[PDB]
Amino acid sequence: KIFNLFRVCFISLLLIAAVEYFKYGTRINYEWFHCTPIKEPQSGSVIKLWARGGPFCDKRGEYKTIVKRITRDYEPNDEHLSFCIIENDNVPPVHYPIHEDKGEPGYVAYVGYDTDSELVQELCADSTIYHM
Amino acid sequence: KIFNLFRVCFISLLLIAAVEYFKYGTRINYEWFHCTPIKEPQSGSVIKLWARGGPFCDKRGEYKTIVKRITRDYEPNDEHLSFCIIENDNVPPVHYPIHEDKGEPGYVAYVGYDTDSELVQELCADSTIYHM
Amino acid sequence: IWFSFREISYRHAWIAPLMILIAVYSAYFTSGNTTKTNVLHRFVAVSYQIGDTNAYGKGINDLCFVFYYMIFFTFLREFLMDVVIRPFAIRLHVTSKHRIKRIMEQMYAIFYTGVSGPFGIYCMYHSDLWFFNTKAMYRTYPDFTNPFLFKVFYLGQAAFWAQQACILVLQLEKPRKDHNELTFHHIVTLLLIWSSYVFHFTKMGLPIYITMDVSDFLLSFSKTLNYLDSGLAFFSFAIFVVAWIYLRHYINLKILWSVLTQFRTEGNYVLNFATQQYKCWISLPIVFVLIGALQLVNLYWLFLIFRVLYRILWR
Amino acid sequence: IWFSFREISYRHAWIAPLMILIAVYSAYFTSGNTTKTNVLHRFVAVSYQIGDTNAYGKGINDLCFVFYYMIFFTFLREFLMDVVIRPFAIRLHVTSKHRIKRIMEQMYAIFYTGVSGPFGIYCMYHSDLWFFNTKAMYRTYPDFTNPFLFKVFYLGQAAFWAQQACILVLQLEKPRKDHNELTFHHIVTLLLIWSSYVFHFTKMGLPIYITMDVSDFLLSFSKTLNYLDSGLAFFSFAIFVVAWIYLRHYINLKILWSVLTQFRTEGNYVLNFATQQYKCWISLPIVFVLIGALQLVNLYWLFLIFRVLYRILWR
Repeated sequence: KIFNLFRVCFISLLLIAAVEYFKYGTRINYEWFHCTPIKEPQSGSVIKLWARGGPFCDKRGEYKTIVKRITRDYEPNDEHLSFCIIENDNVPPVHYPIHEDKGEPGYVAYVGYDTDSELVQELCADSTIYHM
Repeated sequence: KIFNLFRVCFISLLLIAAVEYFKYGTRINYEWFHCTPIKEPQSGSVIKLWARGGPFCDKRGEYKTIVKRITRDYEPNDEHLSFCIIENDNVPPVHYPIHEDKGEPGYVAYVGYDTDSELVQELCADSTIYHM
Repeated sequence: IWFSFREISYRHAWIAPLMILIAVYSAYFTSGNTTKTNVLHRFVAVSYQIGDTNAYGKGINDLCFVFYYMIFFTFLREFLMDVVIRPFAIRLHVTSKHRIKRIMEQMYAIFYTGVSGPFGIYCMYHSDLWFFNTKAMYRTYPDFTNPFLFKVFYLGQAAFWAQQACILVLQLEKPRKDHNELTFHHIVTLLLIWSSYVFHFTKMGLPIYITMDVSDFLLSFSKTLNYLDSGLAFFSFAIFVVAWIYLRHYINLKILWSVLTQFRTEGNYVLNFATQQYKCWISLPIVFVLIGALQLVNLYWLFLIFRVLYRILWR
Repeated sequence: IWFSFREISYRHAWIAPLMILIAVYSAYFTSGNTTKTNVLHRFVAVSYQIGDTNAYGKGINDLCFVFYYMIFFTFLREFLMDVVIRPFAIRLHVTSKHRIKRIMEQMYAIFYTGVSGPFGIYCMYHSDLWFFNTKAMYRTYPDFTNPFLFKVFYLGQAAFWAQQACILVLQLEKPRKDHNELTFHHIVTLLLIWSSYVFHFTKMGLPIYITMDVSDFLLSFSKTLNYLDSGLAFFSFAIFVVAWIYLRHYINLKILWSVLTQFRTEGNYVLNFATQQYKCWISLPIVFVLIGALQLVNLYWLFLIFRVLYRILWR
C-alpha cells in the first residue's frame, strides 16, 4: 500500500535527480571527456603541459585542464610554485580535425618549483611569470 | 545467514568508500570552503572578480576560484571571451588575518564579451590579454 | 457532527484535494501581485519565461507544478467520476457492479482523452510539424525552450500519467485480467515523458502522444458503447480498428523509420558536450528502444484486437 | 572417495582457507622476484614504503592486505581451535558441552591476546609515547605515515577484529546471555580502528588497543581457570580487577582528559584543508564520542564485575 508507493516514488525521484545531476555536472566539467592532458617533463621538476583533444574541446578545455592539472599535481605548502601560460594566437578558438593529427597545439604552460625557478623564467619568453 | 553478511559487509564497504571519496574530493576542490568569490560588475558585461577568504585559502584558492568562475559563468559558443589575470606581487602567498578585515586582496581578474573587448583591453594595464 | 464529515469524506473522497487546491488558488489570486515574485506562482503557473517572448526553459519549478497538478488531477478524477458519472450511469438502466465500474473508468477515459487529444492536435497545428512533418525532428535539436502551450500541455500529460501510475501502484482492490502489460505501458509512458522532456527534444515526443490519445479516445468510446446497449458498436469498433492501425502503427513506423534513417543516415552525430549536442550513438539507442517498447506492446494489443475480431465475426 | 574429503571438510573446516593461503604464499615466494612489482606482494606485504626509509603511507592495498589476513585469521581460528585446543581440553578431564565450548573460545582468546598485547607494548616502547606519554598525541598531527611494525600491527588488529565481527554477524547457533552489548563493543571497536586509521592519527589509537588487549588477556585467563578446577581463580580474578581498573578506566580517563584539554584548551584548532589539518571542533566530537562509548561500556562491564565480586564474597 502506502509504503510501496513511497518506495517507488522515492526511487523515481532519485533517478530524476541522478539524471539531472548528471546533466549539470557533466556540462560543468567536460574537459576530461574530450581534452587529454599530455605532459612532457623538462630538466628538473618542471614539465610541459598542453591539451591534446578533439575538434570540439576548444581553448576552454585547454585552459581549464591546464589550470586544474597545475593546481592538482603540485602541492604548494612544501615549496611555492611558479608557472606561465603562453597563448597560441595564430589559431582560432575551435581548431582541431577529427582525424588523429590535430596539428598545432593551442595553450601550453610551464610549471615547476622555485628551486629551478630560474629555468622557468628563462623558458617563458616574455609572458607574465605567475609565482603561486 | 549469508545474505545478512553480504548486506552488512556491503554497507560497511560503501561507508568506507564514502569517507575515502569525501577525503579525496574535498582535498581536491576545497576553494569553495574558505574562499568566497565576490564579483563587482563594470559598465557593460565585464565584471571584477577576486577571492575574499580566510587566512588559510592562499593564492591557490584565489586562482582556482577565479578560473573556475570565469569558465563557469560565461558561455563561449555565443560570443568568445577575453580576460586578463593581474597578480598582486606586494603580498606573500598566505596573507589573510582571521578577523574580518582581510586587508589587501590578492589575485583579481577582469572578464567580458568581445562586444566591449576594448574596455577590458583598456582596463588591464599591461598583463597579457587572454582572449578565449 | 464531525462524524457526518468523515462519512462524507469516505463516500466523497474529493473534498480534501478540493479544499487544498482552492486554498492555493485563493491565496495566489488574493495576493495582489500575480508576478513570478510569488511562490504560488511557482506552484500554479509555468516558470522560466524567456524575457517576455513566447519561449520557456526548464528547471525545478516544473517538478513543483507537476506536483500541484498531481493534486488537481486526483481531485478531478474523484469529483468528476462520482458526482457526474455515477448518477449518469445509474440513469442509463444498466444495473451491475463489474460492468458499471468498468463503464465508470471508461467514461472518465473518454472525458479526459477527448480533452487532451484535440488540444494536442491544436498544439501540433501551430508548429512546423504540420500533420507529422518528420523533417522538423531534425531542425534545431538542442532546443532548450518550448512554446507556452506546448510546455503546459507537455507537463499536463506528465502530471496526469504519473497520477494514474501512482494510483496503479497503490493497488486499490482488483486490477483485472490485463494488468501486467498495462503497468508496463504506463511505466514506459512515464519514462518516455520524462526522458523526452529532460533530453531537450519534445518535438519528437508530441506526435506519439497525439497517437496515444486519439487511439484511447475511440477505444474507450467503443468499449463503453458496447457495455451499454450497442446498436452500432460494431461500426464504432471498425472505425476504431482502422484509426488504430492508421495512426498508431503507421505513424509509429513513420517516426521510427524517420529517426533511424534521418538521424543516422547522416554525418551529423558528434558530442560537443557544452551545447548538449549528444544527438549521437548515445541518446539514439535509449529513445529508440523506448519507442520500440511502445510499438511492440502496440503490436501485442493489435493481436488481441485481431483475436477479438475473428472470434466475434466467427459467430 | 571425495565423500571422505567432504567429511574431513565438515569435521575440519580449516583445509579450504589453508589451501588457498598456501597457494598464495607458494605463488608469491616461487615467483622469483619479491618486489612490489608483483600483485601477491600487494596481498601479502604492507604497501606504500616511503622511498626506502621506515615510513609507510596508505591507500587501497591496505584493504587488499586486510582481506587476505581476514582469510589467514579465519584459518588460524579454525585450525588452532580444533587441532590443538580440543584434544587439550579433552585431556583436561572436564567433560561437558557448554563448559567445554566456552573454555574453547576463552583459551583461543588467551592465545591471540597474549600474542597481541605484548607485541603492541613492544610497538609502543619503540615510540615517543613511552608508557602512555600523552603529550605526543599533540606532536605531529596530520602524520600521513606510520612505522613498519606500527602499521602491520595496526592492520593486523583491524583484520582480526573485523573477522570476529563477521563471524558474529553470521550468527552461528547461539550467542549467549551477554550478546547485545557484546556486538555493540565489536562494532564500535571496528569503527574506532577504521576511523583512527583513515583520519591520520593512530598515535591516539594505540594506547587504547593495548588496554583492551591486556585486559581481555587476564579476563580470559581467569575465566578459563575458573572453568577448570580453580585452586586460585580468586587471586587471578583479583589481579584481573586491579589491572582492569588501573589500565582500562585510569588510562581511558587519562586519554580523554588529555585529548579534551590538550587539544581543546588551546588556540590551535583551525581547518586549513589541504594539509588535512581539521584537528578542530569537527573531528574531535567524532572520536571523543567513540571513546566515550567505549568507556561507558567499560563502566557497565565494571558494574557487572562488581556485582560478581559482591555475590561471590557474600557467600
